[PDB]
Amino acid sequence: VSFPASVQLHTAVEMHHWCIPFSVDGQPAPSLRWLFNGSVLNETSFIFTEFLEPAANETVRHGCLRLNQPTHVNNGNYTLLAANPFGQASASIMAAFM
Amino acid sequence: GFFLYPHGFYGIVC
Repeated sequence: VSFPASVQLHTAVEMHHWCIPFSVDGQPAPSLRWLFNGSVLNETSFIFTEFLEPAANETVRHGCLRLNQPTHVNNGNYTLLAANPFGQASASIMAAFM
Repeated sequence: GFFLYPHGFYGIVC
């Protein structure tokens, strides 16, 4: 059952580390890309995607853009982009960590 | 792309 890539972003939340929560879906599995203030985001140990383990009877995937120690330079606009052959989606939010 | 997942995550790629 093929279907379009989809995304949802939630308000940034502090859970010891900081997390921009997200869910994605799609079949086939989508390509993901983050933007920060409109620039393609290059993940490092200070800002990386972390997924929850997938549930067995599901294609939906959940996770965080995770920031273990954000600073003022991490404040701004975050966009998540998802694509597969049957659709393409984008979501953005503002995050203030300081 | 992904810092944690150089080979994707269950088919999801960066």
